[PDB]
Amino acid sequence: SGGGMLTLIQGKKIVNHLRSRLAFEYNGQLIKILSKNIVAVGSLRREEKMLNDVDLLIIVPEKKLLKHVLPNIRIKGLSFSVKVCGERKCVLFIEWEKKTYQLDLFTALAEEKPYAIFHFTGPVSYLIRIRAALKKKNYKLNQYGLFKNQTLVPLKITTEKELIKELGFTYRIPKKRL
Amino acid sequence: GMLTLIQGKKIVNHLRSRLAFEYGQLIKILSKNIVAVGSLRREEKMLNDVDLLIIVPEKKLLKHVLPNIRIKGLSFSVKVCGERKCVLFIEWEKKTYQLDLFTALAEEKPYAIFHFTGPVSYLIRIRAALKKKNYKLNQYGLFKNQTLVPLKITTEKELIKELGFTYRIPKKRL
DNA sequence: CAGGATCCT
DNA sequence: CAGGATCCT
Ligand SMILES: Nc1nc2c(ncn2[C@H]2C[C@H](O)[C@@H](COP(=O)(O)OP(=O)(O)OP(=O)(O)O)O2)c(=O)[nH]1
Ligand SMILES: Nc1nc2c(ncn2[C@H]2C[C@H](O)[C@@H](COP(=O)(O)OP(=O)(O)OP(=O)(O)O)O2)c(=O)[nH]1
Ligand SMILES: [Mn+2]
Ligand SMILES: [Mn+2]
Repeated sequence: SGGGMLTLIQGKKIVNHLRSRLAFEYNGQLIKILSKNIVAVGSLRREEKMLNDVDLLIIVPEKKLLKHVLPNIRIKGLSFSVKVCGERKCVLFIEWEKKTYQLDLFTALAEEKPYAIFHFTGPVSYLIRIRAALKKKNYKLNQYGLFKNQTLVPLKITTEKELIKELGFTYRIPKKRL
Repeated sequence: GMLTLIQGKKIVNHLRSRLAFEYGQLIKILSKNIVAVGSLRREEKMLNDVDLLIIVPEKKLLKHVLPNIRIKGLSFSVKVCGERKCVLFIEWEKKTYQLDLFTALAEEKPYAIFHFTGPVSYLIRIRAALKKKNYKLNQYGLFKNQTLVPLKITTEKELIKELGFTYRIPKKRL
């Protein structure tokens, strides 16, 4: 909200800096968050020229760690403060090159990954259309899975691309989703 | 600000004839559709606020009742306001007090009254007991496997006894 | 469309 | 225990 606007390139340099610097405390132990479990989402992934904030999705190996990842987040040698922080969303105000920016951290479990990536990539208008179409065929789609009568629909997929095509829609790269 | 029980009762009495909503038309809220709930109904000597449940004749009016609430002969402001809860800061005498307005549909009335009467500790026990027999109780109804359990009850007393619990007057619930 | 964190009810 | 309003995501 109050955070400064970033250029796409500014955002990419922040993500790159953070890729090696995130960690969390787990019952005392300090566990590094692997760069490969950090997916850049939001307008940055859609490669928009200006961004209101930086959105990172964190992929967590086991459900037991959800309690601990965002609520005990750490960033090596970066000045920041917490706006709000639960298990699924944490909003930080970070200091970067003498400016204050909003950094949004989200968590997905490994089995949720492609649904999460699809959700947090957006844009909002695109997701409303996609979900409404699935709603007319009696499905509910969210960031956790595809559902039918409050029951998980177990799709045999791994990637976002595979998800979208399994949902019965045309795949477009993030940049071309409107 | 904190109220005595009697202060609270005089506020409710004043408001009983003064609530209305728009909606183009201005519709009076009947005193008989206004139930005092919360610690006032439990007759606690001191209260943190005044809680009133408003009973709505039809579901189509939910959109309009609290979101277009009006009070004749009173100065106030809205804190927050949705279809189910509206919180007002009212001027009474020479003081500011919190007034909480809740809505229940007619078919929900006894569930709402039971919920908003409390106290919280009592409701947690009651609901946990029903949870062990696979029911869910809330302010809207009694449910089983995401299906409304159609008890044909009218009053709160009838509800509690139908739920299989001992009826106690609000003052003695704990 | 769908859901999350906060601070309540 | 179970859920609501606000302002986000
Ligand atoms: N389903 C759904 N998802 C949303 C909604 N708002 C945001 N999201 C998801 C998709 C977004 O790409 C992601 C990040 O939200 P942001 O508000 O940061 O928007 P985005 O990053 O797209 O642009 P911006 O930060 O404004 O440059 O969260 C919503 O109303 N519904
Ligand atoms: N199920 C449930 N009901 C609640 C909860 N908190 C409040 N309520 C309901 C029952 C309460 O009697 C009613 C009014 O809440 P209040 O916070 O105003 O407490 P109460 O009025 O009993 O005392 P006070 O207002 O503090 O004098 O709302 C809760 O956590 N769970
Ligand atoms: Mn963003
Ligand atoms: Mn109260």
